[PDB]
Amino acid sequence: NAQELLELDKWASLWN
Amino acid sequence: QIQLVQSGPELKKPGETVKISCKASGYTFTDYSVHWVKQVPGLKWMGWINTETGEPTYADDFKGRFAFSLESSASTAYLEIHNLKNEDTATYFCALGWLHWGLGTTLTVSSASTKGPSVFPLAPGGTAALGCLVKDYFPEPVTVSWNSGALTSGVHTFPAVLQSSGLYSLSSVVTVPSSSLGTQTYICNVNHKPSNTKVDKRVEP
Amino acid sequence: LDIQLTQSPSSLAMSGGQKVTMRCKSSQSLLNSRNERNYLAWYQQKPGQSPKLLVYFASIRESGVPDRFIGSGSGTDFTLTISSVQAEDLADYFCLQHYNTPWTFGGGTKLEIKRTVAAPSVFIFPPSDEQLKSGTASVVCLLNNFYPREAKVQWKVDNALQSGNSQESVTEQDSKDSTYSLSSTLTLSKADYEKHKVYACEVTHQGLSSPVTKSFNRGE
Ligand code: NA
Repeated sequence: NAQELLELDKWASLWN
Repeated sequence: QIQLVQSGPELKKPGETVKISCKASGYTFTDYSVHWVKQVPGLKWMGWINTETGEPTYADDFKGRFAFSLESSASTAYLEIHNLKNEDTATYFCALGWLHWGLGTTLTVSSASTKGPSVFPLAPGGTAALGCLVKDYFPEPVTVSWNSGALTSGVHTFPAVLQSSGLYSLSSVVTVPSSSLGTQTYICNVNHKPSNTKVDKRVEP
Repeated sequence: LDIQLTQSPSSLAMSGGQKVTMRCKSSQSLLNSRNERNYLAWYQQKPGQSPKLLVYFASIRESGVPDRFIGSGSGTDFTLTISSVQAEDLADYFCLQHYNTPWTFGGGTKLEIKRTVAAPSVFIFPPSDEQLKSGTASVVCLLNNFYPREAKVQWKVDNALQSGNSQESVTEQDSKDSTYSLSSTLTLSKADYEKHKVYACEVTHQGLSSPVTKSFNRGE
């Protein structure tokens, strides 16, 4: 869902 | 939950090395990059370190004298600056990408060692100005009050400047009625803890 | 090529309750086609503090941040709006693009309190006799309680322009009257000081109909 997708994108953008 | 704890203020002489630590908590340290940013009273991105491999990447302006490292088991990132120069004087921040900034670490590069201030009078329509010039001390900070805190209205204590000499100076001033000059004492109270200097300077016409 | 970010306005004088708008323009699109997020964040920074995230992915308010803060825009043009600005919002604000390295910051917007124009009260201070013993002379020019911040302070020595050897410091905006104060300090060797008779600082400011000069003659 939208909430889960936002968390995914958020943290993926901070990856090594 | 997320925290980045940086080491305290640093005072260094030209040519020295400084090592600044950034201790991370509240998330998996090795999953997300740590970035470093320099701020001189705007912001400049210095680069990032890969917290999994330890590989650093430096911005163009930070390529020779700068080193990022890790102590991964302690969830800690380090910034080293070698061959320090006056232009390195700044606040340095670690950051968990764009999400969270550390509290920052200040760095002052100066040839100076601890030194107490000299305090000189700034001697005085119906408004007079008077003050104290607090000159040639190291390091920050000094505190200044007037009449032991009893005089606060109209007081301006300027931020210190790091002079060409590598020593700080500032002025503290106050405006008062011209007619108070004969009926009242004005004394500036200057404290510089690192040198145990405490001076109360009476300022007269 | 490095992504450039242009932030405007560099300064904004506000009144409590007003709508405040600031903008960020990038030289390249910050939109990631793979996830349709814009890689731009907005921060607030108060004096002596670290930056605090306000909005991320351009338009997503950070949890805990008051709803008066709103981000918008896409591609190359972004804005941060404060819908009903508060005294506690006085701070610097800046944008950050993290689309590609090197990450780049806008030049910032500094929020201040607006007030009526106020001319500075100007005072000049000779070096003390005590200091002169040291072999150095500091001459200080004080501009007291003025608004706006913009001011021109010109030193003159024996009636000639002296543009070197001086430094300016400014106070934070006053909590009671919203003015600034400024010092300009001229540093000379005792020898250079005693070679001249007249010392003057001439101040130009929007609040003054013509520049004011405060001066002294050595020996008066
Ligand atoms: Na420092």
